[PDB]
Amino acid sequence: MNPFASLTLTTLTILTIPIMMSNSNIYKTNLYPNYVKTTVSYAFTLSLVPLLMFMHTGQEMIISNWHWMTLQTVELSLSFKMDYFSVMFIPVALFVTWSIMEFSMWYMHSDPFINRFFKYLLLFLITMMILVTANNLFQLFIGWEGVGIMSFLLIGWWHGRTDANTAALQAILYNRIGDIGFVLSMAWFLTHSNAWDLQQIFMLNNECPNMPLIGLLLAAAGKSAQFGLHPWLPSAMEGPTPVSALLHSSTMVVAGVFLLIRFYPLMETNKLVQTMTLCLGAITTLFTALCAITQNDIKKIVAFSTSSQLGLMMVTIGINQPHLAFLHICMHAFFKAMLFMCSGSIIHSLNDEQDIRKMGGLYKAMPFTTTALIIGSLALTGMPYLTGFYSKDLIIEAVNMSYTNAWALLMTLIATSLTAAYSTRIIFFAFLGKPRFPPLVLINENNPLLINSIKRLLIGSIFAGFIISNNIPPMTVPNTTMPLYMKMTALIVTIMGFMLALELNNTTYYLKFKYPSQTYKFSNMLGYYPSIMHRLPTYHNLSMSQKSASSLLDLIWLETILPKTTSFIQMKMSIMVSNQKGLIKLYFLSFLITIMISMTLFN
Amino acid sequence: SFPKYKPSRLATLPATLDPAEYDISPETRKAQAERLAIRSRLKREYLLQYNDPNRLGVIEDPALIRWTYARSANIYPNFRPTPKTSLLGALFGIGPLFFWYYVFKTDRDKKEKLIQEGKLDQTFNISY
Amino acid sequence: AFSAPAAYLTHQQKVLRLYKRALRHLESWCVHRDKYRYFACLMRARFDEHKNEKDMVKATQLLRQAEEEFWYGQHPQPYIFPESPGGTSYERYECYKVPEWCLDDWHPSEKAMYPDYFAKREQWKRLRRESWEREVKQLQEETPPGGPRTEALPPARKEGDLPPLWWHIVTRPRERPM
Amino acid sequence: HVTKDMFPGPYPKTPEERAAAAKKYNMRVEDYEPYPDDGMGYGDYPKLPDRSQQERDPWYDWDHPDLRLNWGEPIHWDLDMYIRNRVDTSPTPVSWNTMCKHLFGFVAFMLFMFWVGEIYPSYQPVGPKQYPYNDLYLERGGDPTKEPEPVVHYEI
Amino acid sequence: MLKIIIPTTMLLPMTWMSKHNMIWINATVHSLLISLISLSLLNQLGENSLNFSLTFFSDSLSAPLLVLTTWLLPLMLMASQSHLSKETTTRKKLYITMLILLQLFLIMTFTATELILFYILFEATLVPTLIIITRWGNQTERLNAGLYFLFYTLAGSLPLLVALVYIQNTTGSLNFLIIHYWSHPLSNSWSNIFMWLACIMAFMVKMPLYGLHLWLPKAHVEAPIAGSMVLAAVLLKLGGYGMMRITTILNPLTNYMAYPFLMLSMWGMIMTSSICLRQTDLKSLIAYSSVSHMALVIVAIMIQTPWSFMGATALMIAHGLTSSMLFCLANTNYERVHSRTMILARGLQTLLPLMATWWLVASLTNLALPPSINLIGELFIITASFSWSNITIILMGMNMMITALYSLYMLITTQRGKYTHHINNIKPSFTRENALMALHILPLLLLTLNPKMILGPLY
Ligand SMILES: CCCCCCCCCCCCCCCCCC(=O)OC[C@H](COP(=O)([O-])OCC(O)COP(=O)([O-])OC[C@@H](COC(=O)CCCCCCCCCCCCCCCCC)OC(=O)CCCCCCCCCCCCCCCCC)OC(=O)CCCCCCCCCCCCCCCCC
Ligand SMILES: CCCCCCCCCCCCCCCCC[C@@H](O)O[C@H](CO[C@H](O)CCCCCCCCCCCCCCC)COP(=O)(O)OCC[N+](C)(C)C
Ligand SMILES: CCCCCCCC/C=C/CCCCCCCC(=O)OC[C@H](COP(=O)(O)OCCN)OC(=O)CCCCCCC/C=C/CCCCCCCC
Repeated sequence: MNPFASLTLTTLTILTIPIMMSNSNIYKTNLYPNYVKTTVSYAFTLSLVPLLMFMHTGQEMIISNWHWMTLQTVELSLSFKMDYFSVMFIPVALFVTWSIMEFSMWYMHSDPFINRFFKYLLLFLITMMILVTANNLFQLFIGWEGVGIMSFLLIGWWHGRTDANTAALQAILYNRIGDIGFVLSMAWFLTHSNAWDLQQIFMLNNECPNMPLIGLLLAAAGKSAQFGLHPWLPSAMEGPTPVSALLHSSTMVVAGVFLLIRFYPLMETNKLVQTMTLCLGAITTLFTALCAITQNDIKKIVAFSTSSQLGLMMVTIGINQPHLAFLHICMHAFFKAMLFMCSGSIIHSLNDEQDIRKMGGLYKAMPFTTTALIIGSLALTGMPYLTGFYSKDLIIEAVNMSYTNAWALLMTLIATSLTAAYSTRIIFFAFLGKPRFPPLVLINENNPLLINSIKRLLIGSIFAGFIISNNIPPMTVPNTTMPLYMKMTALIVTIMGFMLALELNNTTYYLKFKYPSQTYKFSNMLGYYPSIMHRLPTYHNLSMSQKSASSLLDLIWLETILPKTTSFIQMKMSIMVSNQKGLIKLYFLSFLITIMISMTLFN
Repeated sequence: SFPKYKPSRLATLPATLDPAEYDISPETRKAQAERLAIRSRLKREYLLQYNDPNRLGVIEDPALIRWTYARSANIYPNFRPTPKTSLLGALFGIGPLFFWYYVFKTDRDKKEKLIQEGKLDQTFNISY
Repeated sequence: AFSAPAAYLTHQQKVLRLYKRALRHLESWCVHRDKYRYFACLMRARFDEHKNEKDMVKATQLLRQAEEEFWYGQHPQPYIFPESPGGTSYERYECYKVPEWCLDDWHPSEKAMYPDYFAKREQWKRLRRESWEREVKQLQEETPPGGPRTEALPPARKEGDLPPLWWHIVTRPRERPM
Repeated sequence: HVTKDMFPGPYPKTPEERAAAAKKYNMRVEDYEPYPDDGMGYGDYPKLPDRSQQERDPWYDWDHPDLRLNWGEPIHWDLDMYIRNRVDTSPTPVSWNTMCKHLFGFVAFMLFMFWVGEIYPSYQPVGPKQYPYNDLYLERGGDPTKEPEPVVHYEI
Repeated sequence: MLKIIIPTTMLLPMTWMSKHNMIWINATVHSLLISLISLSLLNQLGENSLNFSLTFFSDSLSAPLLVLTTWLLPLMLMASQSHLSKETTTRKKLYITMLILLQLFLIMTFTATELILFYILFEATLVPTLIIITRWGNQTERLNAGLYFLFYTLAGSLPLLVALVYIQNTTGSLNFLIIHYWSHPLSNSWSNIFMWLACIMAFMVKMPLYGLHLWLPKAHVEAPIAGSMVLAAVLLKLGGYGMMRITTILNPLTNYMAYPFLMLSMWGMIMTSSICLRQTDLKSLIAYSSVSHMALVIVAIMIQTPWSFMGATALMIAHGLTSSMLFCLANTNYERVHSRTMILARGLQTLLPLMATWWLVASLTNLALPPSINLIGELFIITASFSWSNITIILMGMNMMITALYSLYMLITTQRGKYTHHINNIKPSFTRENALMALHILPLLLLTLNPKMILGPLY
């Protein structure tokens, strides 16, 4: 009976079986990672069927299967939404996870706890599937917190390293800052709309007020690492390369953008929140690209690229184009995941070297990673007919052909320029010059796992944009007419960025040296934001937490008021009363005094 | 000449930029010698207690005991009622309470007035 | 890291350390090898000009002034080796470093495996028990009165003697235990 | 195994007790400096410099390599705030004031230009989008029993 | 109700007539059997209550608390079995007798059809706890902690007895059923204001309120592991149960009256969560986290809405289990290290991996990770407060963030990093400790499947 529901629940269910078998004997053998990888691949090829059913018919469904607790009028149930977004995002995420695990079987070959690593990866995948398929706000919050906790665990994978623990706590802190707005949104929706269910919320909110949308925007900014709460995403590179390639690049970090996409019927009916989202996305993409164009760590550069892409996604959201932002999510997953595969291959081949100053000629020394990175950089930049072109070109056209802010449009164009800039920076400083690695050459790629995992995402980043764009139904009005110069704005900006950054990098061979300027220092230290904001508030908090809350009030004044005052008063009274020298003279004089006082007072 | 680096509380002076280190004197050298002598005596005691095979227990650290005792149990007996202590305690223990009371009282008064006149539009509000 | 520190740093130690830091930061600035070689030789030549200077006050004037210049152009993001205290793999494998005495707590069924290892460990334990008893007296007699002045330990001087306080230096887990 | 005299006491006033307290905390008399004698119960605990643990030498063989501390050395009052997992005081290549002003300046400039762009938006040389049936009245909200004002859209 | 009370009474002769080396086995088995017997009470009705007799009744607010109180005793026995090893048989029997008497007093307290009987048992629970704290305590400050714990409670509760006898003199009955059906409004008068204060402050002191929370760190730090467990898990919930029971008579006076308490709790949760960040002690940190959670419960009770009451009940149960688990973990560390300071023993995940997993789960459930019942109560109380006022959320937001911080801080200081080189007496974790943690944690993850079972009478 209508196999859509059975298949779309079976994928998620079979995604959980290795977690059940994690206590079995297979978990103690060396075949566990292959078991998990095969399970993920079968889940992907099984979830491909509901995608085909949607493409044929446009069939949509809600599955509210298990009834959880019901409080008064409100009903809470295990409900799954399998809308276009869910049935479209699930296959892409499963394919990316399959490639990531295939790569990780080789990248984590010498890691003693590799079964636990694979288990951690599968748990994150399950939680993200829960987040994507959620129909009510409570299940979505469950996935929201689960992905954050798995990210905390995976970032601090090497728990003997202080900086990994610091980065994990940073991620938790920023995610809780977003969680504040998430909880505000949940509370407002329950109080005013009387439900956490998606269907009820859309129905009873024809003109959504500011507060729930501001809460949703705060949560999205927290989880997507916008300018206010950006540094945790670059700081999350402390984890293993597969963790950075799966979670912090293509699947987890689009959680905020996906959440804002989920509530697009209420986003389109408000004009202020749209403006805030647009401005936040523009400033985030600009600042992150500006920081990226000057970094030396390849992982940092690519993470800043991811953050800039998230900013571009929220720019797309702010101009009331949620479906196009979803398409951007799907394409960016492919090509940015493959970009991290290439980066991790380079890092592993250079004996855990991440600085680009110690990598020179790799165009010929290692060709397959070379062509994969070239194709990924071309797709990111937006080459016509490439995967990037289908989404990013429409992004540029829609931002240009809309009643938006002039400053936001300018910042988006500059962000595109800087994207081209750091792309050519990566290529030039990792691939073209003379070798700069230590003399003992350990460069090797002849491994089936790495090659197959990279080439699958290569086929994806070549053909997925074309096939998906021509297979999905049309969902928005096109900009079918456009000035010729304004149609070519994206290409001319990209080529200008290429040529200018190439010229600026080509002057490094010159035998002339000068000290850096203030702009370079500002861009290299991340706008000085991670310095001040990670030293001024925390100290000012922690000191207070010891000086005022702990010692001044709790240890001293609260103690002075009730217990110490009582002790002192009772001690003084006892000393005064009991200090009698035993002279009956004084006793009987007091007796006479009280006798006469009683004779004078009580009658 | 080059622009000068200005130290702050959260960004201290660099080790190699202190004017004090370049001013060397026999008294300073003797001070450093006795500092390193104390450090080496403590290190020798710790390693003597550390290496021994017979010992099978945590080595007790008097410095840690002093730190914890001073942080926790030595505060009140050394307290003295002082204008600084009085004003800081009164502020940090009373001001936030009255501030939040004022804020919430004003909010609830506004809400109560709006519900009395009825221009609040509480449709679909059934759970509280 | 292995050697004991000194009570102070001499002028030549300071100039050598400044030379090391400046050359490393110039290598960080000059990505390519030929540019780095040219500028490093230019810097070495500049450095050697004041080599035969005898005035101590002038000597103090030199390098400290250079240090301010070094601080101005110190390449805010210098290159750091992966295992260095600022590297990206500084403490990656500290979580795999398990102490040796933990083996004393293994179940006998676990000690049934690897019997030769535990026999050699027993020989090591016997050697430690004898050597420590010798070392206590040796260090007591060799230490200067009033407490040690420098945290450096003397070597063994007899035939059957072992270096004092050797057990926890020899029995380090490994650099990369797993 | 710690005795009564080994615990912190009241503030030192005389040089003899100052020297005795300096001896208690295993430091020099000249290096010993208690906190200023106010109401807060610092008592007789040394005021070590407010420098963090991150900028301590990472090559010295500490007894606690992760915390960068030695066994018998005195402990800073705010140690748990400086544990390399928290706020640090390591000097930066750029001065604190320059970063603050530069950071503050960048943020302020961005806020002002976004406001200006809100004041001066961008659009196209076009009129508003036109919709067929009374500006989609029946299927945007409904209310068919009101018969709103009809609108005819201009043919050009 | 006697089917639970009589076996608990029979626990005493069984313990005292037990063989010298079979007390722990006999006590644990029969305590678990009594806990199983207590499970029958959970099947509540949507109607009035389970009125067994004139003296005792059951309610879906009383039933989860009774089940938790019964379940806590085997855990306390297993935790106490370790450090009482070098102790004479008579004193171990006395310890078990005190635990049994505490359970009996709590069981009679939670049913308690009449308010004077409730007060008598509510204050009878005080003696066994005081004796346990001041007798089998390690440090020399256990006497001062016992004095604080006794006198805070009695100063709070002495006006309550006068208020109760006055209320019975005026109304004519102290029975809960009669009081609920015959409740009449209290006029806003000075005498009524002082009657409200006398009725409320006794339960406020035991939560405890932020102003009156000083006794709790002393009592928790100085008590043995069983004492800490019973204080954090059950004894703190007595104030919340008393407030929920006695608040019915108080209206409409509660609205004006509630502001001083609402502000104190909303600021004190922030203050105590921030205090947790700078602590050198595990037990003190857990105590302050308990203070923050109970401040939130105070806010929920004072708002006095249905969602508030359900959230308060769920949060009380979840906090009891979580805090008992946290104290058990800290005690397992202390029994090896004998220091009870976080910064000394470090990197315990490398040496004890399963115990580190238990630490992670306990810190996650203290952090209120969904869909755990901790977050269920958290979210219900937060929503009720938002409906009460849209500004409260800001404070709540801070609280949540701060909570997570110190939780993971406690997880990072002791489990992650590098193990202290000198400590070598860290033996592998015993089966008893792992069983203790499993028996602490499994009920939470079972209850999250059936939240309505702990949501109180207003479900
Ligand atoms: C309407 C007509 C449309 C056509 C328009 C015109 C077409 C193009 C014309 C070209 C225009 C300029 C393009 C060249 C950019 C400059 C590149 C350069 O020379 O850098 C070297 C040079 C210094 O290099 P260095 O210190 O020696 O570094 C040593 C080695 O090179 C170390 O090198 P390394 O190996 O470590 O790494 C190399 C890296 C390191 O290089 C860097 O340091 C990068 C830093 C500067 C480049 C960033 C430019 C992006 C500008 C956006 C700024 C947004 C507003 C920010 C507000 C700040 C408020 C304070 O360089 C790169 O990778 C490439 C840099 C990025 C260039 C590629 C894309 C830029 C072209 C797009 C710009 C706009 C066109 C949009 C297109 C759409 C059409 C509308 O940079 C500069 O001199 C800065 C020039 C411009 C900076 C503007 C900010 C000045 C702010 C001063 C205060 C203003 C008052 C504020 C008051 C506020 C109070 C409330
Ligand atoms: C220390 C840690 C915390 C401990 C617990 C603290 C919580 C208990 C505090 C009690 C809260 C307030 C008590 C009385 C509130 C009544 C409302 C009053 O504040 O408002 C005005 C009252 O005005 C003035 O407040 C009059 C009273 C002034 C004298 C009270 C002392 C003020 C500060 C003392 C605080 C010390 C508390 C602790 C004692 C040990 C309203 O004016 P009015 O319409 O006319 O009176 C209405 C009441 N009627 C109808 C019964 C007549
Ligand atoms: C910190 C707790 C909060 C304390 C707030 C106030 C503290 C200052 C008060 C100090 C004690 C004052 C003692 C005298 C109070 C007199 C109140 C009174 O008599 O009202 C009784 C009232 C009406 O009297 P009638 O004459 O019978 O009525 C006929 C005419 N209408 O009847 C009652 O309600 C009796 C209830 C007893 C009142 C309680 C008295 C004690 C104060 C209330 C408790 C607050 C302090 C709690 C201590 C906290 C420590 C944890």
